[PDB]
Amino acid sequence: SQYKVPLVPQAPLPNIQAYLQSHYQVPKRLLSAATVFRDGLCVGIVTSERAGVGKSLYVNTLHTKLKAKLRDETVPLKIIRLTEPHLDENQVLSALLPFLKEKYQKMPVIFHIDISTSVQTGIPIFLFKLLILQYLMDINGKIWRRSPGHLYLVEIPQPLFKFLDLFPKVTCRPPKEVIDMEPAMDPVEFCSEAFQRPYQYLKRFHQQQNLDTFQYEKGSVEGSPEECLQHFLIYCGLINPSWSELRNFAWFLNCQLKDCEASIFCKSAFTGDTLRGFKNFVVTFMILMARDFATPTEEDLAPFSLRKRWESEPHPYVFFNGDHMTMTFIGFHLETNNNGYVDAINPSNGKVIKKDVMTKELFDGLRLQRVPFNIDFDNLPRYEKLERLCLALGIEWPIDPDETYELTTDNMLKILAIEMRFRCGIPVIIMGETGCGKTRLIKFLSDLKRGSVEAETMKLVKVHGGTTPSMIYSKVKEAERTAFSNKAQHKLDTILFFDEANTTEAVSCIKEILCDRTVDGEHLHEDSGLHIIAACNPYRKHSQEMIL
Amino acid sequence: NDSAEKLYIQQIVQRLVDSVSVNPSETCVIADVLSASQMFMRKRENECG
Ligand SMILES: Nc1ncnc2c1ncn2[C@@H]1O[C@H](COP(=O)(O)OP(=O)(O)OP(=O)(O)O)[C@@H](O)[C@H]1O
Ligand SMILES: Nc1ncnc2c1ncn2[C@@H]1O[C@H](COP(=O)(O)OP(=O)(O)O)[C@@H](O)[C@H]1O
Ligand SMILES: [Mg+2]
Repeated sequence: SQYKVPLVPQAPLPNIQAYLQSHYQVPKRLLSAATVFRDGLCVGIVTSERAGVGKSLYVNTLHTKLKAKLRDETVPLKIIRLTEPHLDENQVLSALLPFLKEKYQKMPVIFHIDISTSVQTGIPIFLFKLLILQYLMDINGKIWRRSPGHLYLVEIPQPLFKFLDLFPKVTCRPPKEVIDMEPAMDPVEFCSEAFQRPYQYLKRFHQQQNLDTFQYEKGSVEGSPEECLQHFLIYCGLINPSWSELRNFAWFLNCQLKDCEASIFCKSAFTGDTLRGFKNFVVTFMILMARDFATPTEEDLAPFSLRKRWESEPHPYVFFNGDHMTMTFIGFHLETNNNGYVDAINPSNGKVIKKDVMTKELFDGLRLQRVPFNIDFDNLPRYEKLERLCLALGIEWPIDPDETYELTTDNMLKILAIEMRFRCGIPVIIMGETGCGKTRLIKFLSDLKRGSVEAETMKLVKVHGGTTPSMIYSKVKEAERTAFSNKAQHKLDTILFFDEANTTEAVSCIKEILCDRTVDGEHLHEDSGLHIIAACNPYRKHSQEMIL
Repeated sequence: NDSAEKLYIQQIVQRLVDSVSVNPSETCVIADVLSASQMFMRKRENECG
């Protein structure tokens, strides 16, 4: 204490930032990975206030920018998912050890450190060790050196607000926050059909035109990223979306409009010449349908415990049969309105939502065409409702897998919602208590899907209080192997199930499995055939008398 | 919502007692006393877990 300096030296923030930015400059004629970054900076940190905004897609676009320049690229993209609290340097050290000790990978390689949200007390020491001090050291082992010529990118979600401003930082924002001050599309996604075809129909739906003229000329129509963003923001319902929901909406609309185009209903309207006005009701009901699916919304349990909606809420479900050429209607009823139209209601009460949808000549056409409209599933037998399901799910020649499972209307709304959620591309996560039947529900779905084959389809993965991540990647990898085997030999798709998948610190790795389709940095195969379904316990406090 | 709870408890007791010769009628007694215990659990300010 007697050798104390009562001065506390300090420097301004722009001086430190200019110092680090000037000493991170990779020079010319070095053939580095930094030539695609901000004029050779070689270290970046991408952050945001909220998640789902496009950090990893920015990293991927920088990676493909480095693919484009410097031909015969063959560049690796090393991904190290840091996922545990009380952060360990030996994990990222052992992940980086077998990489740059071969001296044929001294070609420029983009490195991409991914720091998750559950790493509470180990961040600035690791950041200052890697980015400033340029070393990772083991006490009994080797020493890593950060090299001027390998580009590094360290994610962080948002104390740290003061600390993360030192490094050369590139920030990213939701589409609401880049439409007022600044394109915003990923240009390879706008050229993709999944964002083109729903735009191709919503462009003609916004200002009123008849959809009797055929679309999808397989090329991009003359549009802009900003006006497409304007359409997808005004047609989503929620007022502050991330980039996840807006992409979810677009893939959902792609899947339902592909199911509409796969039917002969447009061909029947062409050959009958009095069926039109149908597709306006189609796209309007799919806006309602997508508002039903992908639009949600104690002071520290407020983002968790506050459930905005439950199953005690009307979910009007519509589905298009693939092989067979009719439709179905589950969850809502149609009754005559006094203004000359037909409104939609939910059973057991009176609700007058979604007025003024469509006209009478379409009802004349579908009454002529004999579609199953306005049927209440309280008084149907077992074979009729299983036939309705096998028409709905596309299953041919149904065999009843279990008559002990009593199928109520909630137990078929959940079936339909779950199967289309893993059909179109949304991640499937279940918020439910212990007493609710989810394992039996997904077992019934898997047994109905496999029908009569004795192969293993449903694989339960139990997630307990001491589940390390390594067994989770091992189980997901062996689920991939049995998925390839099952689709190779039986043409059958499997279901991977995570039950009480909320207790571990590896819930970020659980998010890594299905939300982005990448395991341990390796991309999951979209053509493999695999559906990951996870379940979490709800967040609520005990009673105060219980604590007493 | 406990409308189907008496259905679920009766299905479990008829599936897991294996009552091929126990009683044709007392399985309803077992099912609704289990449902009465479940309703007494629900008609209380808290549960255990
Ligand atoms: N600017 C953008 N334009 C188009 N799509 C975008 C954009 N930004 C993100 N996306 C989409 O967002 C989805 C997921 O986003 P991404 O994985 O990049 O989020 P993130 O910021 O890494 O999330 P997290 O913090 O949760 O890990 C992808 O389907 C991607 O196409
Ligand atoms: N349709 C159904 N018919 C009969 N019982 C059901 C049905 N759905 C769920 N159950 C009941 O749910 C219980 C499952 O308990 P639990 O293990 O807590 O389920 P989960 O593993 O889904 O949380 C079983 O006793 C089963 O009888
Ligand atoms: Mg991330």
